[PDB]
Amino acid sequence: ARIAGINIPDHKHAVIALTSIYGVGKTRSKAILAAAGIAEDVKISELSEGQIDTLRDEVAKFVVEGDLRREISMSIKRLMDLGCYRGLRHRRGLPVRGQRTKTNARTRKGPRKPI
Amino acid sequence: RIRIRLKAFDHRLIDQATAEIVETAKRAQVRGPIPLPTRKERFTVLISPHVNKDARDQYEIRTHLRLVDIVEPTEKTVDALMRLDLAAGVDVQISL
Amino acid sequence: PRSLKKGPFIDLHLLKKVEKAVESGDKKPLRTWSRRSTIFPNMIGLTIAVHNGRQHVPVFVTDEMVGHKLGEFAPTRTYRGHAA
Amino acid sequence: PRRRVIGQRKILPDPKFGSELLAKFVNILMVDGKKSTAESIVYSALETLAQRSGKSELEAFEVALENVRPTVEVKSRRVGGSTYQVPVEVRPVRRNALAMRWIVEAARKRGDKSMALRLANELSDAAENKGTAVKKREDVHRMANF
Amino acid sequence: EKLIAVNRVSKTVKGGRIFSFTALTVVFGYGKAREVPAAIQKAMEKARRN
Amino acid sequence: FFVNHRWLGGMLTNWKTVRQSIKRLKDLTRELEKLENSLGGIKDMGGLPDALHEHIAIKEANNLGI
Amino acid sequence: GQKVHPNGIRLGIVKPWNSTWFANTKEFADNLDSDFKVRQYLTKELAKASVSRIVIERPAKSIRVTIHTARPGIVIGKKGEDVEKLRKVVADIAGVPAQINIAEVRKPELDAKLVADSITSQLERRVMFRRAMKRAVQNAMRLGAKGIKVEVSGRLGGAEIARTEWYREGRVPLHTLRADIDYNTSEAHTTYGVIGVKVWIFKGEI
Amino acid sequence: AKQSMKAREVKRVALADKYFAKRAELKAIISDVNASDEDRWNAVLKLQTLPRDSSPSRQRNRCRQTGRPHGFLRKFGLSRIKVREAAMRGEIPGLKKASW
Amino acid sequence: NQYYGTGRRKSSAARVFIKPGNGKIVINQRSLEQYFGRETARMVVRQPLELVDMVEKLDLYITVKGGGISGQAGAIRHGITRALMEYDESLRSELRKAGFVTRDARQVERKKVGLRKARRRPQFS
RNA sequence: AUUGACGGGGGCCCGCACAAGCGGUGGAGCAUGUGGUUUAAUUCGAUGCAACGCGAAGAACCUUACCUGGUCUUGACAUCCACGGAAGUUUUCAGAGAUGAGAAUGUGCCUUCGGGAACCGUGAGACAGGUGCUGCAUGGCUGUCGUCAGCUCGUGUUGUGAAAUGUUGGGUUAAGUCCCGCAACGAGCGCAACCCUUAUCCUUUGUUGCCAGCGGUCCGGCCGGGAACUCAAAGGAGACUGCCAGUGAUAAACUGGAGGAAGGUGGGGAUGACGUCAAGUCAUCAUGGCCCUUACGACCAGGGCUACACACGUGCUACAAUGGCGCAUACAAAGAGAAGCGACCUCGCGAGAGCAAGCGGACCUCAUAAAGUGCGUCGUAGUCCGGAUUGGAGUCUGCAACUCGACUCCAUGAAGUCGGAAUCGCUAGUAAUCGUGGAUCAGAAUGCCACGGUGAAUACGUUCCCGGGCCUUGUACACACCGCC
Ligand SMILES: CN(C)[C@@H]1C(O)=C(C(N)=O)C(=O)[C@@]2(O)C(O)=C3C(=O)c4c(O)cccc4[C@@](C)(O)[C@H]3C[C@@H]12
Ligand SMILES: [K+]
Ligand SMILES: [K+]
Ligand SMILES: [K+]
Ligand SMILES: [K+]
Ligand SMILES: [K+]
Ligand SMILES: [K+]
Ligand SMILES: [K+]
Ligand SMILES: [K+]
Ligand SMILES: [K+]
Ligand SMILES: [K+]
Ligand SMILES: [K+]
Ligand SMILES: [K+]
Ligand SMILES: [Mg+2]
Ligand SMILES: [Mg+2]
Ligand SMILES: [Mg+2]
Ligand SMILES: [Mg+2]
Ligand SMILES: [Mg+2]
Ligand SMILES: [Mg+2]
Ligand SMILES: [Mg+2]
Ligand SMILES: [Mg+2]
Ligand SMILES: [Mg+2]
Ligand SMILES: [Mg+2]
Ligand SMILES: [Mg+2]
Ligand SMILES: [Mg+2]
Ligand SMILES: [Mg+2]
Ligand SMILES: [Mg+2]
Ligand SMILES: [Mg+2]
Ligand SMILES: [Mg+2]
Ligand SMILES: [Mg+2]
Ligand SMILES: [Mg+2]
Ligand SMILES: [Mg+2]
Ligand SMILES: [Mg+2]
Ligand SMILES: [Mg+2]
Ligand SMILES: [Mg+2]
Ligand SMILES: [Mg+2]
Ligand SMILES: [Mg+2]
Ligand SMILES: [Mg+2]
Ligand SMILES: [Mg+2]
Ligand SMILES: [Mg+2]
Ligand SMILES: [Mg+2]
Ligand SMILES: [Mg+2]
Ligand SMILES: [Mg+2]
Ligand SMILES: [Mg+2]
Repeated sequence: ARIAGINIPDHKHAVIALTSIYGVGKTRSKAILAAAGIAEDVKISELSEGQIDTLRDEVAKFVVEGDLRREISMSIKRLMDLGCYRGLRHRRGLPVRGQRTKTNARTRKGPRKPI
Repeated sequence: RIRIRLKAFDHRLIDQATAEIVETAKRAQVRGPIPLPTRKERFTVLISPHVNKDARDQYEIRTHLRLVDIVEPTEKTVDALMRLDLAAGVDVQISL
Repeated sequence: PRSLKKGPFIDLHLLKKVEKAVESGDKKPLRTWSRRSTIFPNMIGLTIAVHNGRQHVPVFVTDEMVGHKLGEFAPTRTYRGHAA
Repeated sequence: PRRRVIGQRKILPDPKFGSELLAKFVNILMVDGKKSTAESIVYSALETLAQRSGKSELEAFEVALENVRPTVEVKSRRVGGSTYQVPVEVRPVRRNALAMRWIVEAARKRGDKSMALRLANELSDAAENKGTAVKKREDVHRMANF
Repeated sequence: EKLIAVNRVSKTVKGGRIFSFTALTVVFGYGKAREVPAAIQKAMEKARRN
Repeated sequence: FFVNHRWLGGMLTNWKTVRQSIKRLKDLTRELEKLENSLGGIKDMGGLPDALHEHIAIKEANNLGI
Repeated sequence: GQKVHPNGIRLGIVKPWNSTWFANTKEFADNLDSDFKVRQYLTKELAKASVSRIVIERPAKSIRVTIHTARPGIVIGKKGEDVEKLRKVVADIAGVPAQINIAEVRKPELDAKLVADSITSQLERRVMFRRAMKRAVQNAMRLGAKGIKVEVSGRLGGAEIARTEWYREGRVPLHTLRADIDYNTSEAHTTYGVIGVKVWIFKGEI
Repeated sequence: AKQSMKAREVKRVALADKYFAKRAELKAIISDVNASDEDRWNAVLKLQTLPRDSSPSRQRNRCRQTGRPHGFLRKFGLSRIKVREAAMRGEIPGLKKASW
Repeated sequence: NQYYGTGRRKSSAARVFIKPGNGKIVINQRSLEQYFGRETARMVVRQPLELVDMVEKLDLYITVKGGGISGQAGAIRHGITRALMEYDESLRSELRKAGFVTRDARQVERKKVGLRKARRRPQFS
């Protein structure tokens, strides 16, 4: 129910419910449940309080939630402080991985800004 | 046992070439000629020097292919088949 | 990025300049066109003036720059906004 | 067309029941050449329309079509510049065609979870004069004014 | 034989203008052709009979 | 010699061309009947003949003096 | 509109190839380039000898070149003097033992390349374009062409505005694939620039 | 293409042939699983010092008649334009207009 | 004996051997139900025997290669129809009337230059 | 008055032109081209239809034409002349490299021991060089109206003549297609046919392809065999409105029927008349003229062609349940391969790696077809939909992936809930949807070219919109209604 300081959904299958945690996708979710010894298709509601304890211990093996957000923030801050090309792309709010900016780039630029 | 593979760009040419071989060798029982699959190699080119991307020519080279197998071959056969002279534009390939 | 099995790439001309600069003592900027060279630990504390197509940009090398290419610190395009 | 020499293509009867009417219906439901998918929807829908009627699957299909089939519709004609909306009689093939199209279009924008259920519910509603398909027939009749 | 004048005449077509030549010859003959040489020949031919 | 169906405009004033249809009939079933119902009575005439609704035929005859 | 090349469209129907050798991809490009250099050399050397066509064959590790010529005597030369020079250069270009054979073009007035070359030679000597064209047509029809078309394009008579002129006599049915259409081209390099000549000669069906 | 551009290609083909065995030798060491890290590193630094034009990837296929750097076909060694010209004159054996 | 027929449809070709029996059908060493999942495919295969009323009077040994599920079903139908006509030539008129004797010659139309498909043109602005 | 063109003049026709339909574009994210702006440079060209995933069938370096800086001057690429050197090859230093300077080793081949040339300098100066300009000086090649049914000529005849007739007319056709009439009679270029491919059959040959009946089995065409069948590919046969009925002018032809695998051009392709737009291309090439020549030529490194307030075009992927995910399991075609395709096995979560067969191929390899079907699960949520973006870690190609590669793994999980006015494609194995291959290519496709699988809806009609054909009529139009005034 409460894992990694967030409320996981009780109605969903365990494999899907754990992906509510920031830093846990499908692969890690399946690995957590393999390690904890819990079947993927069991609802969180159906698990015992001992089984939720085992999941907390398995989730504690990964950097998730606030620790992970801190790591990602610091990695971008490092680049922006380095003054490397990627750093400058982060500062300007443009694509960082070589994409065209003549068109598109709307995910990074946001909505069009009328001239 | 002598496998003779013939290739040519012209089917009239290759059929003549195989007919020369089988005649020479049937004077040895041969097998064939076996008409193996023709390779059609195709090319599409733009025909304008500039632009006009939808203006193209499509060209083909057909490689015709025959196989003849010579069995219980004699000293005369290996000789008669080499004092033989096939037309140019027919590629010949022996395997023993 | 370059396969780990092949190691990091550095141009030999730059490697030899850096080695001589390090052993000589604290230098004037090392002028280079080798934007593609990896920054190694022995470059820390050197200024490397890296070509950007038209001028050699001074890059004072720090520990955080190690593993990056020199060209990352010398932008090649000039942009200051449209409608200025 | 201008030369107007258009004959019709041999529709195979549907495999289960042996109706060309129902084969046409499967074709109208079908998307992207996926006939096998469309057939399973139609037969699933018909099975439900049987157990909620107490009749043959095709009898209940007929009842639904009866209430959706238009008899008259409008056709635009350019006379004087201002284009009139002119009622004409619908011939019996087009009556079946429009009815099936309307039932499928009605069922596609229904809110039930599967298409088979959406379609069964549309045919049930059609067979007692309720849903959007019969409203389309009624709307067409209202327009059908020359 | 006596050619008198050569006129260039024109008819308009979809494409543009088809220019052609007329030749007046007594020996009378009035020739028409695409070329001057052909027109004069046709004229001279007609001037014999006429 | 006789022309007993349609007189072809130019039979004798354009004799040189109608002669080529004479040669054509002579060499050679429908192209036959179309020529034997027309040029079948001038096939051995060989040239401008001696003497002959038919305003056309009379007009051609006057041009040549036939 | 643009028209298909009359020779190209009839290859294998009623027209033979000018190169008849087999090669796999390995040697194909190299053989085309050697053939190109052989034809380039022979066209240069035998410009005065009325060469219509150069057929190349490659039997085994060898080249056999047939030169179709209206003036065979001077190609061959003086008990085979000039032909022996050519062979040695052809063997050098090709890099294999060469054999030069000589085929006589009888009726050069019915050979599209020689007619086109004849016209372009006259245009370079400042002969009036219409007279060259008409003579070509008349000559071909005299010696029994079932038809001929000649086209000349460029700054005709040194005119500032370039134009195309053409003459035809007889039949030239270009859409008929079994029609024996001999087609070829030539360029006259004049003092006012290039004049292109095209000649089509029809010699009957099949 | 300009005469200089055709000359650049001749130089590239020549250098590639000259250094082919040496380049393969150095790249074999750099690719060797079981080579010394000294040996690989030396080989990496050595491969750099050879002329850049000794790398085969520097060669651009050009039409053998015109030098055109686009529209090349490897079968013929010619650009699309010169392929067509030769094809229609019957100079490319076997090649004809295709329909199916 | 065996009575034989070749059937073809799209890129499928079927070899069909028929003998007096009682309704065995084998296609590529598998039962009709195993080989074809779809009812339309199974219907298509059985159509000729249902028409002539010999569903449980004949054993069919079939092989088929090329094309897809519908191609192959159609190829088999054509093959069975031909084998039946070799068995009993009086059946032609009935099989002809049903439309089974015709080799359906509809094939995939080639892609063409300047088109996305055989007929689909690029969008015009 | 004549020939055109044009008319919101008339008559008759045609084409996915409209209508009837089915799926799109226009909204979103991304790919890609263009404009614009920016820049040292963002190289040049393509511009309504007929430019804008176009030249480019593939810009990291190279390519490359552009920019910055470093350099060369008979020269990177030729010939001629003279002199001195065999050429090569190993290597060191300086330099970003171009290049400069050294070391070291070769000394042949032809050779009337007269020699010369294979190849290197270096020094002249005739020249070389130019992707410099003019596509409105050109050739060649191409687009376009349009695969539309037209466009013409000879001779005759008519008219003072420009011109007309033929070519119009009555029918009929996909068609100036054919018949009939007719001052025309004929002919040419177009139409059609001849060519390729696809649908049926026969003959021949039978491996590397085939397995019906045998015999045998390791149950695998696996083996002996067989030559039947599939198939391969050479040669034939077959469709002609030929047969029958009705209609029609005793015509052409049309409507329907038989037989037939196929029926009325069976389906698809190739094939583009005279001409039009001074249409496109001097940057494929060639070429008149002009222009530059210690530079507008040539070599090098690095940068740029990938920029980004923005606008437009073409695409891809979606928005889900006719679906997503998991497991299981069917059925293709076409093609490529030696500086190549690369199995098996082992290692790696994976991209891949190591080892290493086979195959210049009906044999080997690429090589899993996917949609489908069965079973299970999700339960209408911005979700178990979507997969943008970004962090971290890798792989491979390649001297080298910073600018600027593709791919993999973990994590992230945006917009988007079917798109306003408007607008596009398609008439059947089509559309729609699903995979597969190839060229270019070291590497780099959502593009292009090609291949099969599944497989629709609808067409009453020709009033309307767009393009076009034929006849006729008015015109003050001829730069031809985008006209004249
Ligand atoms: C820009 N645009 C595409 C123009 C156009 O629409 C044309 C057309 N026929 O439609 C051209 O002829 C047009 O494309 C074109 O080609 C033009 C020209 O050729 C020239 C030349 O060569 C020299 C001087 C003037 C012209 C010009 C004014 O006529 C050019 C106009 C061009
Ligand atoms: K998560
Ligand atoms: K970019
Ligand atoms: K031009
Ligand atoms: K006339
Ligand atoms: K020029
Ligand atoms: K795209
Ligand atoms: K779009
Ligand atoms: K999701
Ligand atoms: K890169
Ligand atoms: K849309
Ligand atoms: K590649
Ligand atoms: K009019
Ligand atoms: Mg990119
Ligand atoms: Mg990375
Ligand atoms: Mg040049
Ligand atoms: Mg390359
Ligand atoms: Mg398809
Ligand atoms: Mg396109
Ligand atoms: Mg519509
Ligand atoms: Mg959009
Ligand atoms: Mg230019
Ligand atoms: Mg541009
Ligand atoms: Mg231009
Ligand atoms: Mg314009
Ligand atoms: Mg570059
Ligand atoms: Mg150095
Ligand atoms: Mg022009
Ligand atoms: Mg006309
Ligand atoms: Mg005609
Ligand atoms: Mg008439
Ligand atoms: Mg019939
Ligand atoms: Mg035709
Ligand atoms: Mg212009
Ligand atoms: Mg460079
Ligand atoms: Mg670009
Ligand atoms: Mg998902
Ligand atoms: Mg490939
Ligand atoms: Mg192959
Ligand atoms: Mg993931
Ligand atoms: Mg939202
Ligand atoms: Mg159509
Ligand atoms: Mg696809
Ligand atoms: Mg007409």
